Amino acid sequence: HGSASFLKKTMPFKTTIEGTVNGHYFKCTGKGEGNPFEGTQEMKIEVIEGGPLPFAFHILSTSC
Amino acid sequence: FLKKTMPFKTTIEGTVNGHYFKCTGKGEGNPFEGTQEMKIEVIEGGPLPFAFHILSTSC
Amino acid sequence: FLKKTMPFKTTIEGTVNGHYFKCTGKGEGNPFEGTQEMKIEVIEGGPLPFAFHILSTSC
Amino acid sequence: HGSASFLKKTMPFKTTIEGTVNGHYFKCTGKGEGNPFEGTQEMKIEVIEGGPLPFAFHILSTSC
Amino acid sequence: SKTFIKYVSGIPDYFKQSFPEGFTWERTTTYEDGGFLTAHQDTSLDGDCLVYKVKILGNNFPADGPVMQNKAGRWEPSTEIVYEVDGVLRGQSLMALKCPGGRHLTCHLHTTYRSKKPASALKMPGFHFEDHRIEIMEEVEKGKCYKQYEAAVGRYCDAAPSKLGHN
Amino acid sequence: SKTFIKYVSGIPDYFKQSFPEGFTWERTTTYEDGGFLTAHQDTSLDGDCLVYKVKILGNNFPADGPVMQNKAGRWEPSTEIVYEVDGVLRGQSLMALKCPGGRHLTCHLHTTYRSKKPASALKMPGFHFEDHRIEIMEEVEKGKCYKQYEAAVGRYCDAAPSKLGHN
Amino acid sequence: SKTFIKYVSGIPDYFKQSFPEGFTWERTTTYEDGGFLTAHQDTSLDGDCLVYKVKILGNNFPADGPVMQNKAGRWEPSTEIVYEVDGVLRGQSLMALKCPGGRHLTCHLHTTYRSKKPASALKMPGFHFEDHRIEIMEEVEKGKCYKQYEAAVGRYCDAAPSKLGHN
Amino acid sequence: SKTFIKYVSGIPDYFKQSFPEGFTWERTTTYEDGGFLTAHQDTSLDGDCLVYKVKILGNNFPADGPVMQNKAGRWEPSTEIVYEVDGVLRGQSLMALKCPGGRHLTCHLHTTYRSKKPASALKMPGFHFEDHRIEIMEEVEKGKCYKQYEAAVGRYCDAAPSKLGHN
Ligand SMILES: [Cl-]
Ligand SMILES: [Cl-]
Repeated sequence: HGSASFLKKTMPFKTTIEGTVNGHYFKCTGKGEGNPFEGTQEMKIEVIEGGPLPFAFHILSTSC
Repeated sequence: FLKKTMPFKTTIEGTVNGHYFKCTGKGEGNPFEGTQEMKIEVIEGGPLPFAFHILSTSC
Repeated sequence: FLKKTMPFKTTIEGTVNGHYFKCTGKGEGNPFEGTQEMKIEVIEGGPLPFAFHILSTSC
Repeated sequence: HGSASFLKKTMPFKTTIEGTVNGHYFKCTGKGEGNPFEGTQEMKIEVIEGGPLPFAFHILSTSC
Repeated sequence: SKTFIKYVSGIPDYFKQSFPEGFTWERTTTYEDGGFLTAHQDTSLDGDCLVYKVKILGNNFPADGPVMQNKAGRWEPSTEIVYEVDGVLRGQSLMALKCPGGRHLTCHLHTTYRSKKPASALKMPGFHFEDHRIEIMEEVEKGKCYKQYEAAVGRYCDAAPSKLGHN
Repeated sequence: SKTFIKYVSGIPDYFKQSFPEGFTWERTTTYEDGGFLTAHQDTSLDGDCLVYKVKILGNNFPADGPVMQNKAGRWEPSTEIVYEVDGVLRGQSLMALKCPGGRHLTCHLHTTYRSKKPASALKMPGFHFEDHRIEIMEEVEKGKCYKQYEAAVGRYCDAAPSKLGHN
Repeated sequence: SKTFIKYVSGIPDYFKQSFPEGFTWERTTTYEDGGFLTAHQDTSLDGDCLVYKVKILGNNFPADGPVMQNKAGRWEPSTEIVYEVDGVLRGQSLMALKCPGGRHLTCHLHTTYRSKKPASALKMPGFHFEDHRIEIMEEVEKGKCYKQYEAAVGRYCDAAPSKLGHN
Repeated sequence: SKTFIKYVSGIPDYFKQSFPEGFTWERTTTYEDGGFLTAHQDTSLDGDCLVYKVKILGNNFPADGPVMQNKAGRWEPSTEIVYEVDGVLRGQSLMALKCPGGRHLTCHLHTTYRSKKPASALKMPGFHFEDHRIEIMEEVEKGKCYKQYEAAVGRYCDAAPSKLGHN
């Protein structure tokens, strides 16, 4: 690719998450952006059904 | 609400090792004698690329 | 070589969570009826600082 | 300790290992030396009973 | 399909007690060669017919293993231990899939059963065993149509009795 | 102490067949709260008396758990599955320790049983269950002297029969 | 969200190589106190925007545990081992929740990553590590709205080098 | 042989702090194909020489597996998580044998490290990583004589730093 000036600096993403944990149903949507080659990213997740979550969000972190 | 012979119906949706599938099923049993039998049909994702046995306890 | 009633003897040495112990035991059972009883004595490392139950399947 | 000149550079060690793997009894002795603060070491292990080992030595590596 | 169990020895029937509302269950099955099979199920009663809705996620099955090769034999019968935890029922069992070459491929089921009735409306069973005989009666169509039988019994360990009055 | 099993239904007795030479076993038990208990045992016959020699290594039991607090209740009866692997016998079982507060602390046994006779001198049993009722009959002296009873039965799943002629 | 990894030391990037088609992943996470969290995900690229579709089934979390009590704290950073199996990539990692009050609650991730390209079109990476730093930076609401950051690096074990030229 | 670790970033050294008395450790390693290797070790200091006494019980290794076939290859480097529990240190790691022919066989180490000093005399380290590079450099004989090298580093996750000042 010659040099970093020819790589996409950032890329956006969108997410839909649906599931059931200990019998509790929920659905989320999310939106974010990251830097593909620097390996960094951030996103915002909104619970749209089943909120407020009756369990720690942390168990969903690696699935977002 | 229960009877000595009862029918049942099932719908199953899943993904195993990346393979999506959907099934329907229909059965009948004797709840008090503890016996039952059912027929399961794969309606999407057939023929299954894995042993049906792994779905036995979920039907 | 087996009889309808048979005695047995055991020696046990172990370490659990850093705690060293040694036991001896003596018992009798009926091999064909599948029943037995034994008495286990802790000879080193007593009194045990853990539930004896974890040693039940090793006696 | 002021500086590294006041730390022991190397320390020797000796080991005795006894056990049973899949019903096979063995005993080993070993001797070695390492550098405590550099975090490096090497040892020689000799099987003195139950050799040659009928299983891969590798399963004993973290116990030496 | 837990509504179909023959309970002996006066063991309360958590599943039959849950009607007309029904119950759910959730399970993860771990296989000894690395596969996982997770499921969630809802059980309801629509007039005279029991209705099951099932969601499944399976993963990590080895490509070269009996499951993904579709070279499994049959399930041995199994025995589940069932007991109250957190005001609901927990079950665990070991199952063994007979496979070509004299192999048994074993797995461990971890289940939670949840009545839709409040725990205060229920008579909870003590610790007990549930034997399950699961048989594929016929593969009607390769990979597409199966017939499966189950017989199940809820019981205590009658073969080896207590000397202390315990179930 | 596997010489003391009542086998029914014509199941061959791997343990009784192994005399006068005897047998060994090796086991790791995994507890659901992180403890491990590993053991090795030799069983021999000295004249008229069975002689056991046992080595145990246990680790990772939580300091605050029922085992290290010595606040366990009693073992429920258990059922082991037993089958041939590698020309010897494998067993697995789930055991459940009843504990204060309505708790069951469960564990998973993984065992290999090895006859001292060659596999060619033996009639190997098919897949079957071994029920074990283990009871502490008395704690004669706190932490120092125990009396323990066991009753064991080797059997098939008789409660829930096959429709295909299987054991 | 494996598209966002910094790979060093020339390690091939299985995820970026999979586009424009994308990839899937599947995982079961086993918590030390009995919880399971299973997930399947599809990653696609829609013009310039990545699109994730995630299915989740979780079960067996203890009612008295940090997860169901919503008292989890924060994740420690973690390190995944990643390597080829069956012509796809396997990952495993140990993660740890640092709970309020100091205790860690650990879990074990078992993952398979599957390119939508055939393996013949891909340069497969050798065995390596992938560090993940995950921070739930803003809890905007409940319950209801979360901001999450991640930094990830694919690398070899450089702190403790081989004396033989091994990675 | 945990006395030989290079600790960076000011991480306290639980092992070196334990002298002149020393420390013990206990471990069960669980292999993905069913093997267990359990060990207990005592570390002492005799004048200027460290002395290790090790007890081992291993079982359930499959006859057809890399370990019993003595076809294990070499260990990949590995990374242990180390953290305080119950006033002592716990460790866990995933290790992987790179077998001849390319496949990795993995295992999971569960360790407790116990100082012979009371915890009140010790500065306990926070959650951190310990990289281990283990190379069986010379196979002098069989079977019978082995040379083994190790390099170890205690560190934090520096490659993927926190945006909040966390270690
Ligand atoms: Cl590799
Ligand atoms: Cl910490």
